[PDB]
Amino acid sequence: VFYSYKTFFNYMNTYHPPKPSIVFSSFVTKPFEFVVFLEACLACYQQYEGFDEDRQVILTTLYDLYLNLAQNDVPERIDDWRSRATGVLRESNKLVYSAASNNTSKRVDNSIMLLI
Amino acid sequence: LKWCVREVPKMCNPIVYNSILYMMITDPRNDMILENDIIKFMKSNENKYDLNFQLRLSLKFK
Repeated sequence: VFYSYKTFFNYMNTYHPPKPSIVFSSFVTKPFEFVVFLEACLACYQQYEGFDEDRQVILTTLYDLYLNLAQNDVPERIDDWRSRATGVLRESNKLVYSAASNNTSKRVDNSIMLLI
Repeated sequence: LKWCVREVPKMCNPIVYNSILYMMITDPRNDMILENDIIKFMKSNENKYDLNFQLRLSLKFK
């Protein structure tokens, strides 16, 4: 039972992919397993500029999962996960302040992040 | 908020709709009339709310 995507990636080691949220509903139960997959997808989409607005959706989903996480998880790892979401909050700056230069792009307001 | 949304639907943003949906689904109490009103509001103003976020909120709130 991996608690991080890095450990699973280490153990394990064409065309435009569809929206990662298309099959997100299939992981309603057991979010711990889907957390690693979401983290890996976000890391993969981080490079090559992430097309457009895909990184914002990935970050919003990760932040929502992290907020849901550690709510009633193991007390020993509660502090760590809550710390990890802080990095996402830092990424929120990269998703708000550094989201785009605003020269031509309309960007994406993180209002859902504020509500969460 | 509802009066502003109804009067100025042309001048609005999806953030307002999401906030209204969250406020309606907060549900400090439980009532069938409130559920019917929420369903009617969603049907009238569909295609403007985050499906995944709304589904997650509904599942969490039971």
